[PDB]
Amino acid sequence: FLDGIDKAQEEHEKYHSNWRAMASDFNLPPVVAKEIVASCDKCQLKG
Amino acid sequence: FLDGIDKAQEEHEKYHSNWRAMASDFNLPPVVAKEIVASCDKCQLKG
Ligand SMILES: [Zn+2]
Ligand SMILES: [Zn+2]
Repeated sequence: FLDGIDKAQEEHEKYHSNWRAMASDFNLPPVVAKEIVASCDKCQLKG
Repeated sequence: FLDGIDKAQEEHEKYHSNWRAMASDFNLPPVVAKEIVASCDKCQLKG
C-alpha cells in the first residue's frame, strides 16, 4: 500500500496524472490510485 | 481492496466515521480508509 504509492505518488507530482494513468502505470485498483488524487489538493479541489 | 471496502463503505454511510475509525475497524492502512472518505462528498467537501 504505502510502498507502491510512494513511487506512484512521485509520478503524480511530476504530471498530476489522473488516477486512471497511475492505476495502469502500477496496475493498482482505482482505490489506491484515486486515494493519491485525494491527497493532491490541486487535483481534488478543482473549482 | 474492493471486498473489505464494500463492507467498510457501509459502516461509513451508517455513521460517516472518520478514516481512523474505519482503519481500526478493519485494520486497513489509512489509504484504504481515507479513500472511502474521498468518495463521501459530505465528509470530503466539508466547507
Ligand atoms: Zn495533482
Ligand atoms: Zn461521510
